[PDB]
Amino acid sequence: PPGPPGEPGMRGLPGAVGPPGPPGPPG
Amino acid sequence: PPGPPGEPGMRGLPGAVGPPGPPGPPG
Amino acid sequence: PPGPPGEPGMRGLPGAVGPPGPPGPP
Repeated sequence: PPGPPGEPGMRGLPGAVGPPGPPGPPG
Repeated sequence: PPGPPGEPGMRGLPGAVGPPGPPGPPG
Repeated sequence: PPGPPGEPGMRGLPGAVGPPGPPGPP
């Protein structure tokens, strides 16, 4: 008889930090 | 016979929110 | 024998864009 299913895969790597925000409002 | 492949892993965790933007344009 | 491990998940979503900067100078 075939063996049991393999272990579930590894969780993926964490996502990249977001881009910096836009410039602020004018002075 | 080796068993069926394991299930795919979970997608990774989302990235952190990005840093704040630069100061706005001068008056 | 146990089957092969599953494939890894893909990379997580990129983070959201950061907040607006501070108001500009006088």
